[PDB]
Amino acid sequence: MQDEQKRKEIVAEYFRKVNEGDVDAIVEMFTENATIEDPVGKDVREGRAAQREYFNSNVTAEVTIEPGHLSAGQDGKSVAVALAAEMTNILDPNRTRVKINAVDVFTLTPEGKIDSMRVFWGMTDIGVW
Amino acid sequence: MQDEQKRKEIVAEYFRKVNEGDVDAIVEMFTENATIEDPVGKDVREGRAAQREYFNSNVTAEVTIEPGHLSAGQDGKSVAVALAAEMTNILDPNRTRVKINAVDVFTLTPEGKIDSMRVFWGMTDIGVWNSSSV
Repeated sequence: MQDEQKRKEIVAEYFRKVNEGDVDAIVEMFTENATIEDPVGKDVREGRAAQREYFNSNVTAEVTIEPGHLSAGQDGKSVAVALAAEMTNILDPNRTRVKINAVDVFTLTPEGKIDSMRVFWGMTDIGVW
Repeated sequence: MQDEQKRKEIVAEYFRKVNEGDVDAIVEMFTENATIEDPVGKDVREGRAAQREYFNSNVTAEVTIEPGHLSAGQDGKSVAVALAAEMTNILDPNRTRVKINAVDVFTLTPEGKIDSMRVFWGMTDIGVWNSSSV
């Protein structure tokens, strides 16, 4: 959306749906050709198949997100927000929960669909206990 | 810097120097043709010059920054951080401060210098806060 408030509300709803773990509902928030860059500097994920794989991987990892303040850009489409993500590695037989402190930047269409997400987190943004 | 900890330590210094009000020292942390886009979307300063227009008006605005956690990109150069910036309230200079909740994204050089900064904040990211207990 181009209205800041409404734009933020769509991102808030995205995090609610990540938390709910409902892949189909999450994927439908994105445009069909939306790109996801997670982490920033690795391979860009592009289109529906890649989104699906990425969100299945997140729900499988039992991700929970606690978002910080949602900041709007003044470009009619961006939202940027620091978050704490917690998740489990499904290959770890101890299923140990890890925290990642990340920053997400979204851009949205004027109809309110997400068309890019970039996720900043590095090796040194990961914590345990 | 390509090493995440080093890259972060540099941005940590940037905020320290901003809070110190030392325009000389701040401007220097940038490269010659660094772009500062603040706010994102009403772009886009470029150049050693406009970085002094920039840093001088921050000092004039009595800006203080409280950064949160510094996250790194895995692109060998980005740092991204949510912060709270407080400054003078011109509508009520003496009684209140304006607070903006923003996200900064920096990209840095392999030497340690800032090439770009995009500061995300909107009209809905501004609060007014009590400033004195007179």
